[PDB]
Amino acid sequence: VGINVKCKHSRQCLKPCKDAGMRFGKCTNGKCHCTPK
Repeated sequence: VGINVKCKHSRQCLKPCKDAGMRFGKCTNGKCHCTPK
């Protein structure tokens, strides 16, 4: 579930999550995490 991209805070993961077509986006486990609507 989600994508496989690095992150530095949290808001920087919303960019690739929203552009990938997912709804949620946050930095977790040192990586970008997204989930469906």
